[PDB]
Amino acid sequence: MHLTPEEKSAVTALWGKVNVDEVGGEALGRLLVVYPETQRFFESFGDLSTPDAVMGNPKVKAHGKKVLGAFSDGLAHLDNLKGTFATLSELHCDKLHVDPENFRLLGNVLVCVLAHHFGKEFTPPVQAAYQKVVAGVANALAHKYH
Amino acid sequence: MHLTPEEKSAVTALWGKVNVDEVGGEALGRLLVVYPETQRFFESFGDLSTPDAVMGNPKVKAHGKKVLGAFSDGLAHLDNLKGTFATLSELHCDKLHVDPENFRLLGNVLVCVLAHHFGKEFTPPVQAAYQKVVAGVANALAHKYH
Amino acid sequence: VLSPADKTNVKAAWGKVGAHAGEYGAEALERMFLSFPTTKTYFPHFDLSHGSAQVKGHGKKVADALTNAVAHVDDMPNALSALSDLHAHKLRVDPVNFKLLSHCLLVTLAAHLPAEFTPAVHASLDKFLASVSTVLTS
Amino acid sequence: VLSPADKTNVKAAWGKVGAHAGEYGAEALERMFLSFPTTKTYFPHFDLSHGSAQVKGHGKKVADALTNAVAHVDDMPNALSALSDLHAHKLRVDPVNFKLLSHCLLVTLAAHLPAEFTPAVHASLDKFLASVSTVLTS
Ligand code: HEM
Ligand code: HEM
Ligand code: HEM
Ligand code: HEM
Repeated sequence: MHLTPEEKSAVTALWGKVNVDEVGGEALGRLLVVYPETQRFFESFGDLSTPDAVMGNPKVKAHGKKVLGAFSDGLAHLDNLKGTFATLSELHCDKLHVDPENFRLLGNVLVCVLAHHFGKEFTPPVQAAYQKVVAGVANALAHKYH
Repeated sequence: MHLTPEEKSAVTALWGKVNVDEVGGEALGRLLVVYPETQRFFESFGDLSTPDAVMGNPKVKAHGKKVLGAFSDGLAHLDNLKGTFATLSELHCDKLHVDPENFRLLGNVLVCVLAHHFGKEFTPPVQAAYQKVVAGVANALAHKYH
Repeated sequence: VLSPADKTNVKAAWGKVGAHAGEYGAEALERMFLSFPTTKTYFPHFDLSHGSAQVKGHGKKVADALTNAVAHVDDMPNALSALSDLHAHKLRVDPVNFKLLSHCLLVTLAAHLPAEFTPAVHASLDKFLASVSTVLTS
Repeated sequence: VLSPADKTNVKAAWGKVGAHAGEYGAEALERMFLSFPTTKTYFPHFDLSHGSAQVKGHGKKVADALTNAVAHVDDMPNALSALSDLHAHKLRVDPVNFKLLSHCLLVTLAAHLPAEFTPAVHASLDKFLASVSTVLTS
């Protein structure tokens, strides 16, 4: 992961203003509404039939916070993404059977949500930096698939 | 390049039996026939109007051999494909303006050409080892796009 | 497919874009070039610097094409015909690149339309951009 | 899209496959599973070991559906509808995987039908597999 010093600054700077609880909720929620194929992994979450059922679902909000906290771990270890996500990778592969293409969908829904929340502040150069990070996290989540 | 030693051994052994003149002309020839969109980068090679025109085109055959030459060079460099293909990467990016998505197309046509020439000896395991080589080469060529 | 609800969402969202469409198209292209550098290979004869007028000029054309697609939401394949011949047969733009531009438009719209970019509308726009991409690539 | 000459190339090659279709579908599966391990995530209830019986049995099913597609090359959407609802709405297979299976099928054919696998025929089969994928993912 080729992250220059400026990109890292920009990224980190940015993350420090993120309310993780909420952004996670929104991110996971929009993933299930915009790309309904990813609902097949969460049948135990109950009602997912409309946008309001999804976005306000308490199990969706709790899971989203969980995903985003892990995402948080990654940003604290940008120079060792593979090590940090190694056990999560094996989990998503061996136990959950998630096609890694789904990791890219989520990565991009997150970029959209950061842009939604920060508007102006989310400039092109800042988006470019976050796109490297989400690609990095998706590649690291994918590495132990076998 | 995560290749098991029995994988490297599998790749090397088959490669030593490869007739570069034939395979190289066939791989490049099939790229342009099977994926005509790639014809836009070789207007200078001449008449590419029909399959028969493409497969007998002496410029197509000669350039194929050069491309396999570069691929042999990576095979003997599997530990540093990045360094091995850097200049070639900059050329494909700054001088010829080739979308790196096209590298995959050539890699797969090449795998289809090996299977066509080796038949039963191109077993699933050998194929898998070569898919890894071919991805790594694609990635190496893309690395310096800026 | 675009459902009725989807069409409504799209009309209402592009509606609110109004006169700022050209600038959004322009921002969307800059976002794409910076975040996904391989896309620049299709524009080697452009000046791709920040503020470039060639880029502003091009952003405007992309947005007009999208406006027209919305105006003819029930016959997009025929309304976008000329643009499909250009992209798929003259330029030969690889389909993945459409996904990258679409994503960049969504980011632009989100960054500028806080109150209208709800989950439902986001799903609708995404579907519309996919439909535009399928047409342009076919 | 599929031309008459493509249709022609595909019937002949496929008719050469003859009674090996089954054997070929299974081989193409095993090539896919070893070369592209992420595809195994859609088959967690299968024994995926070498030469195992679900894979073989499954190989027959894939190869027969292609037999049927060829026979109905002119109206695939209709002939395949049921497989389309299965892969698109029930299984929700991400499209990327279709390109991976198609490649493996091409590799297999080329490995077994050397004389029939000419460039023109490689070109038509590749357009054929892409059309089937399009039907099965829309
Ligand atoms: C940034 C990417 C992702 C990260 C960091 C992440 C993180 C996590 C974490 C921390 C868990 C809890 C693990 C455990 O239960 O011990 C989890 C579980 C899960 N993940 Fe992911 N995940 C990601 C993407 C996805 C995606 C894209 C999918 C599918 C679309 C997915 C499907 C699941 C499922 C189904 C569970 C278990 C849910 C349950 O408790 O029933 N994950 N993920
Ligand atoms: C991924 C495997 C590929 C490799 C290893 C490769 C490598 C090369 C090499 C060694 C040369 C000759 C450099 C020289 O003589 O100075 C070359 C030239 C070139 N390559 Fe590639 N290339 C690859 C794929 C492609 C792709 C897929 C295309 C376009 C579809 C492409 C487009 C070109 C063009 C237009 C030239 C100049 C040819 C000419 O002299 O007109 N390359 N490349
Ligand atoms: C939303 C999808 C897209 C739409 C609606 C669109 C629309 C347009 C329009 C209106 C033109 C100008 C037509 C003219 O001046 O005659 C154009 C040209 C062009 N487009 Fe697209 N485009 C899209 C996606 C893409 C993508 C993904 C690429 C490549 C990454 C691309 C590359 C080009 C190029 C190279 C030209 C010619 C530019 C020039 O030489 O002036 N477009 N497009
Ligand atoms: C040429 C493309 C393909 C064709 C023609 C095809 C055909 C079929 C057929 C005939 C079935 C059995 C349906 C039945 O029982 O009535 C099936 C099932 C299935 N396909 Fe495909 N398929 C294709 C591609 C794919 C790919 C790309 C994937 C994902 C890697 C996939 C995953 C599955 C799975 C998981 C099943 C269910 C297996 C089971 O539950 O027993 N298929 N397909």
